[PDB]
Amino acid sequence: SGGGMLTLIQGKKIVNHLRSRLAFEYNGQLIKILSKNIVAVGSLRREEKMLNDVDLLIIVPEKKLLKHVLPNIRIKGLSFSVKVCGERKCVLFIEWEKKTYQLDLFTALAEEKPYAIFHFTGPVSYLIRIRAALKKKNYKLNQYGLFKNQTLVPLKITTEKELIKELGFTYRIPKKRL
Amino acid sequence: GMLTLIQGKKIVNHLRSRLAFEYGQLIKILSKNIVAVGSLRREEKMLNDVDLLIIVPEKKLLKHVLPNIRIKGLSFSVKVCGERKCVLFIEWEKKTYQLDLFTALAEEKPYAIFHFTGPVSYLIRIRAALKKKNYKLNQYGLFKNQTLVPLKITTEKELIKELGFTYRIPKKRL
DNA sequence: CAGGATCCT
DNA sequence: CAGGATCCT
Ligand SMILES: Nc1nc2c(ncn2[C@H]2C[C@H](O)[C@@H](COP(=O)(O)OP(=O)(O)OP(=O)(O)O)O2)c(=O)[nH]1
Ligand SMILES: Nc1nc2c(ncn2[C@H]2C[C@H](O)[C@@H](COP(=O)(O)OP(=O)(O)OP(=O)(O)O)O2)c(=O)[nH]1
Ligand SMILES: [Mn+2]
Ligand SMILES: [Mn+2]
Repeated sequence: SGGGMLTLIQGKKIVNHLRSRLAFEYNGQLIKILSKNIVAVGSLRREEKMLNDVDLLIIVPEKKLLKHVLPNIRIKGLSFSVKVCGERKCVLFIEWEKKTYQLDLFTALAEEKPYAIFHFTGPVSYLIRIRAALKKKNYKLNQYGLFKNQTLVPLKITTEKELIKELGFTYRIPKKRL
Repeated sequence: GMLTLIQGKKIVNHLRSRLAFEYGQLIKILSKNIVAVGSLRREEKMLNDVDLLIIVPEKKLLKHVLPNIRIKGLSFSVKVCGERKCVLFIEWEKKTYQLDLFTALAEEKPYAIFHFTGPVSYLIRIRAALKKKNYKLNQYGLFKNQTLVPLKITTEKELIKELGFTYRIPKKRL
């Protein structure tokens, strides 16, 4: 909200800096968050020229760690403060090159990954259309899975691309989703 | 600000004839559709606020009742306001007090009254007991496997006894 | 469309 | 225990 606007390139340099610097405390132990479990989402992934904030999705190996990842987040040698922080969303105000920016951290479990990536990539208008179409065929789609009568629909997929095509829609790269 | 029980009762009495909503038309809220709930109904000597449940004749009016609430002969402001809860800061005498307005549909009335009467500790026990027999109780109804359990009850007393619990007057619930 | 964190009810 | 309003995501 109050955070400064970033250029796409500014955002990419922040993500790159953070890729090696995130960690969390787990019952005392300090566990590094692997760069490969950090997916850049939001307008940055859609490669928009200006961004209101930086959105990172964190992929967590086991459900037991959800309690601990965002609520005990750490960033090596970066000045920041917490706006709000639960298990699924944490909003930080970070200091970067003498400016204050909003950094949004989200968590997905490994089995949720492609649904999460699809959700947090957006844009909002695109997701409303996609979900409404699935709603007319009696499905509910969210960031956790595809559902039918409050029951998980177990799709045999791994990637976002595979998800979208399994949902019965045309795949477009993030940049071309409107 | 904190109220005595009697202060609270005089506020409710004043408001009983003064609530209305728009909606183009201005519709009076009947005193008989206004139930005092919360610690006032439990007759606690001191209260943190005044809680009133408003009973709505039809579901189509939910959109309009609290979101277009009006009070004749009173100065106030809205804190927050949705279809189910509206919180007002009212001027009474020479003081500011919190007034909480809740809505229940007619078919929900006894569930709402039971919920908003409390106290919280009592409701947690009651609901946990029903949870062990696979029911869910809330302010809207009694449910089983995401299906409304159609008890044909009218009053709160009838509800509690139908739920299989001992009826106690609000003052003695704990 | 769908859901999350906060601070309540 | 179970859920609501606000302002986000
Ligand atoms: N389903 C759904 N998802 C949303 C909604 N708002 C945001 N999201 C998801 C998709 C977004 O790409 C992601 C990040 O939200 P942001 O508000 O940061 O928007 P985005 O990053 O797209 O642009 P911006 O930060 O404004 O440059 O969260 C919503 O109303 N519904
Ligand atoms: N199920 C449930 N009901 C609640 C909860 N908190 C409040 N309520 C309901 C029952 C309460 O009697 C009613 C009014 O809440 P209040 O916070 O105003 O407490 P109460 O009025 O009993 O005392 P006070 O207002 O503090 O004098 O709302 C809760 O956590 N769970
Ligand atoms: Mn963003
Ligand atoms: Mn109260």
